[PDB]
Amino acid sequence: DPDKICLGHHAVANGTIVKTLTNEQEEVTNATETVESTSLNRLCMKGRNHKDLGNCHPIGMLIGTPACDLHLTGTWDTLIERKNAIAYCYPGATVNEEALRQKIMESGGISKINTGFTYGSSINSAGTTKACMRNGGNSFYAELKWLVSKNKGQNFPQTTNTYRNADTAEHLIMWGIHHPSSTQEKNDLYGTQSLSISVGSSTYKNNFVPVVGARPQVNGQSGRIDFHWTLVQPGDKITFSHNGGLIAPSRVSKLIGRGLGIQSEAPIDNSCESKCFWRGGSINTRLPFQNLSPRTVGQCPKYVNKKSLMLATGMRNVPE
Amino acid sequence: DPDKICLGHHAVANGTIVKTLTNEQEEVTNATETVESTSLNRLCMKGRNHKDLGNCHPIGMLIGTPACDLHLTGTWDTLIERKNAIAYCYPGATVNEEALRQKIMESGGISKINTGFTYGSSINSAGTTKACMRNGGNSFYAELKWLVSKNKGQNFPQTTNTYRNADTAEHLIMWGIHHPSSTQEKNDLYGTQSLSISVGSSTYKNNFVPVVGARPQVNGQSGRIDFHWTLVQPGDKITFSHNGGLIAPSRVSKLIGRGLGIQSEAPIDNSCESKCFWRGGSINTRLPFQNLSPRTVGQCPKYVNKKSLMLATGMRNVPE
Amino acid sequence: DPDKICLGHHAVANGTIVKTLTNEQEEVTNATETVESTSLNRLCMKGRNHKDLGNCHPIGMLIGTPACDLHLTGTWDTLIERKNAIAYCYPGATVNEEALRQKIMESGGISKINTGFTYGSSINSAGTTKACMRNGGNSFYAELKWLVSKNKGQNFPQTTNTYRNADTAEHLIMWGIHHPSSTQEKNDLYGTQSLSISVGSSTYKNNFVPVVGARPQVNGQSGRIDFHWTLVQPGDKITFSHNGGLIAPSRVSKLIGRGLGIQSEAPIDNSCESKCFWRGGSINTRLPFQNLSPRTVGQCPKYVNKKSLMLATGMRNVPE
Amino acid sequence: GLFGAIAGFIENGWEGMVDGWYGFRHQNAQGTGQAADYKSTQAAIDQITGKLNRIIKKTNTEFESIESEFSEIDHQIGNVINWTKDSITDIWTYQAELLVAMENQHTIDMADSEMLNLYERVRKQLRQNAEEDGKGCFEIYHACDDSCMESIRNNTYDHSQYREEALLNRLN
Amino acid sequence: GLFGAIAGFIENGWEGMVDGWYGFRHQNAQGTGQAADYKSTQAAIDQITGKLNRIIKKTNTEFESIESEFSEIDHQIGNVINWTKDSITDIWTYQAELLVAMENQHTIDMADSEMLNLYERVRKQLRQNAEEDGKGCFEIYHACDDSCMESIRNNTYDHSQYREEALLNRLN
Amino acid sequence: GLFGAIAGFIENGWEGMVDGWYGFRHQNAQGTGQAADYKSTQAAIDQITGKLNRIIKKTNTEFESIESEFSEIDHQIGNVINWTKDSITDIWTYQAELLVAMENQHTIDMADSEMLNLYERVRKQLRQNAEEDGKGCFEIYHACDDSCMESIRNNTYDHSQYREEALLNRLN
Ligand SMILES: CC(=O)N[C@@H]1[C@@H](O)[C@H](O[C@@H]2O[C@H](CO[C@]3(C(=O)O)C[C@H](O)[C@@H](NC(C)=O)[C@H]([C@H](O)[C@H](O)CO)O3)[C@H](O)[C@H](O)[C@H]2O)[C@@H](CO)O[C@H]1O
Ligand SMILES: CC(=O)N[C@@H]1[C@@H](O)[C@H](O[C@@H]2O[C@H](CO[C@]3(C(=O)O)C[C@H](O)[C@@H](NC(C)=O)[C@H]([C@H](O)[C@H](O)CO)O3)[C@H](O)[C@H](O)[C@H]2O)[C@@H](CO)O[C@H]1O
Ligand SMILES: *[C@@H]1O[C@H](CO)[C@@H](O[C@@H]2O[C@H](CO)[C@@H](O)[C@H](O)[C@H]2NC(C)=O)[C@H](O)[C@H]1NC(C)=O
Ligand SMILES: CC(=O)N[C@H]1[C@H]([C@H](O)[C@H](O)CO)O[C@@](O)(C(=O)O)C[C@@H]1O
Ligand SMILES: *[C@@H]1O[C@H](CO)[C@@H](O)[C@H](O)[C@H]1NC(C)=O
Ligand SMILES: *[C@@H]1O[C@H](CO)[C@@H](O)[C@H](O)[C@H]1NC(C)=O
Ligand SMILES: [Ca+2]
Ligand SMILES: [Ca+2]
Repeated sequence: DPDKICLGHHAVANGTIVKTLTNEQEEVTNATETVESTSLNRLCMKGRNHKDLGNCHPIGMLIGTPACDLHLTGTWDTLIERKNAIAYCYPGATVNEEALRQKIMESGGISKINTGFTYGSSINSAGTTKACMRNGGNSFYAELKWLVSKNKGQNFPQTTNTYRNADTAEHLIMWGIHHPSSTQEKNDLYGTQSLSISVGSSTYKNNFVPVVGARPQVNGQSGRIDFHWTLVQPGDKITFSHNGGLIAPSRVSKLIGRGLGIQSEAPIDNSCESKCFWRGGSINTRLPFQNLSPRTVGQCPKYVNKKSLMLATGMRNVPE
Repeated sequence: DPDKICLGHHAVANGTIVKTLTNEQEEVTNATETVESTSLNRLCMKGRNHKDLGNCHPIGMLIGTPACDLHLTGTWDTLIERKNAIAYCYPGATVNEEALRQKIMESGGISKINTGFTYGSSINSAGTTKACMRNGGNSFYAELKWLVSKNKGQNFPQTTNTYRNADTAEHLIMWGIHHPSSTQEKNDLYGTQSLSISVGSSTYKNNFVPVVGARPQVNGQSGRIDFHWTLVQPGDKITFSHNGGLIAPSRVSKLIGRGLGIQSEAPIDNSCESKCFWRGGSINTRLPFQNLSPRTVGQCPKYVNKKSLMLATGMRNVPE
Repeated sequence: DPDKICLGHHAVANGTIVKTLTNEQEEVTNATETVESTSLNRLCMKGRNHKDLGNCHPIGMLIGTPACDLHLTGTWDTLIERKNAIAYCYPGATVNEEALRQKIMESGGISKINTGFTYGSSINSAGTTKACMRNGGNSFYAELKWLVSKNKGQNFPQTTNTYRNADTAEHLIMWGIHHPSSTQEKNDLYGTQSLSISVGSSTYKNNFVPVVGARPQVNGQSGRIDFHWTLVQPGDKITFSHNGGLIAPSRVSKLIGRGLGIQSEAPIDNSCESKCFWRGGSINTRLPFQNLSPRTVGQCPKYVNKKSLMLATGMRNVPE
Repeated sequence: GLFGAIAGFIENGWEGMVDGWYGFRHQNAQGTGQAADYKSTQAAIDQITGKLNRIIKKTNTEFESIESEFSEIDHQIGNVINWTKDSITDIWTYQAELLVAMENQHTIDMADSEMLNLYERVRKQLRQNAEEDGKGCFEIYHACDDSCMESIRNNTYDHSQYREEALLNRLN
Repeated sequence: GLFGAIAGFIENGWEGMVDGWYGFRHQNAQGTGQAADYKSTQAAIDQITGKLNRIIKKTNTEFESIESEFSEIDHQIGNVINWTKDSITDIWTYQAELLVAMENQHTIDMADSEMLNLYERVRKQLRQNAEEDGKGCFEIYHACDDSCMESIRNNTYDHSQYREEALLNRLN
Repeated sequence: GLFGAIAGFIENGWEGMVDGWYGFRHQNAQGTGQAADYKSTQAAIDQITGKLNRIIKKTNTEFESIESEFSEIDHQIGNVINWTKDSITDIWTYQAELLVAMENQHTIDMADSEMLNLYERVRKQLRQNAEEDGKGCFEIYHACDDSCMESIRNNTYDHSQYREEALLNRLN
């Protein structure tokens, strides 16, 4: 008999489950994901003045390893290190290796400055090795010189070299100490005298004694060249007192500004953009969370221990 | 025809915008700020037994630099360190410098205890320098003695000094190792012999060899005095075996209780109170957040990356 | 005159106070605690292949202190260290002590491998001490050898010993350096010549100088034996060049898998299970928070600065 | 409260009602009665169970020792650890205080809502045969025996049966 | 739910209604009809858009590497880093689980509220000319043609024009 | 909003009403009047006070310096500290943005609820002696003088006194 006007709301055949404060299994009309599971196995480098070191290890660009010849200077906002990158052609280690690497990867370029260092007639500065090949023939680190006596067996002269920082910014100086494989080898290069290398600045001081002893061969060399480094403040000088066994710097390095340091194995794509990176590649999502890796760099979604978190975008689904 | 009664709510002409879960631009009748933007460029030190070190560096109070003569002892609940504060008149560094400074700034006072150390007639304990001037004339660190041979060039005697902690609380002992600028300088002060400084307690053990090598002048001195320190437990002894190059302690230090350590450039105001401080001054807000600095000390509002967060204190404003 | 049907809700005489967004003192019908205050002063070790070191310090199981004889090898998923545990019978310290201890407590077992080292007829390798008593008589660390010549005071020969890792996993090698109390005792063991210990592998290299100096007695000995350690990679050798003062390993150690490291004073109970532990014992709660200690290990409720947080499990209580 | 039912137009709760959270009391010629509502009681309890399931939980993350109980840690790294742990504890203390306060506000208002929803379900059943007391009761303008009252509780009461009687009694 | 409209006195939703979230079905002499309500639909969608704008976002904070991928870190600082990262991840996992749960509860209850507010707007329009069905329908006690029904949907229905007819039909 | 009262069926607020948050306007033969409701105003203010007490607070945790202002820190520990501080700040920024957004949503909806609860209290008082306007007003179907209006505001109005007059005026 009486006319009816009814009120109601939509529904859908295929509803979605979401979690609420009170219910683990709540069916709603629509939902969207908040946690990214998908990765891109590429380094999205569009709008980035990037530098792919490839075979070159970051420490290598300061000492000038053959592998790092293309990467001795320049400016970048992003620097990419690869797996099993070569730092030392001739076998050796760097004191505070990790501290130095982290410092380079933080940087946004490298400038080189000539030390000016000159040597007497008795000193040969062009000492090379078969471990560091360049242009097919024997060579050495491009930013250092191997100092040896010209006359086999002759005692190395007590020389003193001093670098002054004329610049307004701090400069990174690296040097090496050669450790001979035998007593005979030591005597032919630096003479019969006991060796002492003293380094001195306003902020740094240290003595180095070349250790001489038989050891297993690495890259066909029983000898070791261990690297050391320090910062030289503006207007300050650093003095090297040595009687043989010092690997002296031809050039010092200056790190310029700030940049993003990426350790990854993924290929470069200059077509896509990204602000978030990890070992496995890039993360381009607008989503607020991700479950790919807790090790990420740049502006990144926060890592969560969740496969999925579904955010309701519609009312309860109540079907007929 | 009919009498009516209408129900309603207040409104205001000039409403305030706030953010809700669903709306970025929501107008309400009133709101209050939750993020503090305003700073006081002063150190509010009312109800605080404070100590302004000024020119004196905290490490300087332990070794007794000229600048720290007023600050060699005392009690405080708050300790204020300034920029370019002087620790070392004679050039040098302290091993675990930052660890020691943090320890002093945590403390609420320093007491001094005489070590009692005596030396032979062949040792001169009154060795001074032009780098540490006091009362117009050459002098040294007030809590240490520079030990040198009385007859120039003569070998320094193999002396042994032992400090025992008679107290019920741990004592902080500091000593220095002199590093000469040349072989000539070394021989005149400590003699031709090879130098060894051995330090030994129940909980600490170390050998020190004076490094001798040419280096730049700092405060007109090519020589370096590097400081070392350790804690000596109650009832325990620490023994110095040295044949020259040791800078021996006249007094040891005892850190008393707990205090708040502030690094700031801001002037002191004894009229206002505060529990939160930073480089730029104090923060007196009742508000739960602040965007002045992430580097703060005391009971502090949490740092947020937000200019403003307005908290609604009234209903939606719907005006006429 | 007209019949009535009334609607209503339950209540209780004794209600519970809870905090809401708007009210500090809100009475509700029921509530449950979310913060655990109760502790169990026992280590719940049911379903755990545990190892209680008791008197034995974890470093002691690598060098084989008398106290650690039962604990020289084995496998575990949980390892328990106690207070004042004996690391060394003979007075001394380990370089990177804390790094090594943390590494052992992380492990889930230790295997031992013979170094195989043999010595000439002129050397006696059965040299013992009174500091390390075993079977009623004088003895030494079970995994190291102290050997001396038949002539006391004779100069120690410049010997070279090499351990090779035949295994497919990395091995942890420990050795000790003796530091005599006086010049007399430095001469009697290793002779008048200056003592130098060189260690060399592909990945490790270091020189050590025996320090000789007077120091307090610990366990009735002024002499010190400091332990040093390094990892030896599979297929690699480690070479010890020494002229006396080196305490050589009979066996090297191999850490197996992963385990939970607990530092506690509490007794063991094998009847109860737990995944959360602290100094004072275990925490078996289903609750999400705890206020017992911020230092906990395992899968743990999060530490909060709250006596109690009551979670309403019922409506407002409105009594009659 | 948000919905006005509990600590609102209903003046107080019933200590007498021990077999449910929400329910009915009736008076008619034949005498008095009390009965709990199951559907609305179970709705409230199920929602609170759900909260307890989500909140009474720890993470399955395995944490190792970084501080030593029985030895000195380096003073610098010790201060870093202390600053980090105190910062994490301040966050968890805040999250815990906020979680429980927010959930308590919701639990209270949810329970209020279930009371109101029952009252509205009954109001609409009785249609023109009853009037609102103002205190959570309905004055029914007809003879409603215990079988009639049971029909209201069981949502089977047909208004059309008593409409003519009720409208006469109401208009008077 | 909180407001009782959806999964409440309205027994189920309409798969038929694809042009809006909320709307009307009517039956009169003239036959049947269906129409979506725009104002109430857009109110719900606008509120959900607002949530997505706030939640689908990352911080603009630049983070650097502190662990090395291709080399061993000091074991002590490595353990400190591992403890910190695991603690931060536990917090963010908790915040993410709580954010979405809390927002889901609100979205559902907000949508329920919009349904109820439409039903109340119509109830007050019809005044004494209609009675509540109990299932979200209004029995109208007069001839309501397609022009009359459209006036109810468009909030232009004047009760005074049909009042005399309606009150007679209701009192019978 | 959630409860439909404010920015809902009540078209706008009253800038005129400065002595309270919620209140009444009446019109009768005797003229016009305005009065604030204390109980409902104080209920809203008390709930907002409670929020400010909980939110306007800092932790009583004492923090020490871990970065030096006036000297270089070890590069490795410096990077760890920087990463930790940035991570903690991202959390606190998120919590602060969420706290205030969530509390603002609640404050608005709470104030809406107090308006609705006052309207429902009055509706139930007037019983059958009045009808809902639709815009938050009640058309009273009897002579209601200033003493009668004051009785409605003071929750002392007895419906039975005016019932017979009112039901006659309503039915006509
Ligand atoms: C120029 C001349 O013939 N004689 C004096 C010079 O010594 C001096 O020039 C500087 O001398 C420096 C060393 O001087 C001291 C010092 O630090 O002040 C003098 C101290 O008495 C001596 N003290 C002790 C306990 O040994 C101290 C110490 O040997 C060194 O600091 C150790 O490193 O040396 C230094 O050689 C400079 O190179 C030189 O400029 C001038 C300066 O006024 O005065 C002359 O009287
Ligand atoms: C008094 C005397 O001249 N000789 C005997 C003393 O040795 C002994 O007094 C104690 O001597 C201790 C050091 O002696 C040893 C030891 O630890 O027992 C002797 C060991 O042969 C020697 N072993 C090895 C492998 O090197 C060992 C070792 O060199 C040192 O421990 C290194 O520091 O030293 C110690 O100094 C005590 O403080 C001292 O009292 C007495 C009483 O037993 O008997 C004397 O005949
Ligand atoms: C810090 O955490 C990571 C993972 O929890 C540890 O790295 C792993 O070590 C094991 C055994 O060497 C490897 O099999 C895994 O593949 C590693 N996983 C990752 C993701 O790196 C690391 O050792 C921990 N660091 C410390 C010092 O405990
Ligand atoms: C400057 C110099 O002398 N270089 C020579 C070195 C060194 O003499 C010592 O061997 C130290 O390694 O030896 C080589 O065999 C080598 O390493 O490749 C040949 C090389 O020409
Ligand atoms: C830490 O951050 C501050 C501010 O961004 C910067 O000045 C400093 O160089 C950083 N420290 C390191 C070691 O990266
Ligand atoms: C409330 O208003 C009435 C109506 O005039 C007045 O007479 C009475 O005194 C007031 N009631 C109370 C309890 O104050
Ligand atoms: Ca501290
Ligand atoms: Ca940095």
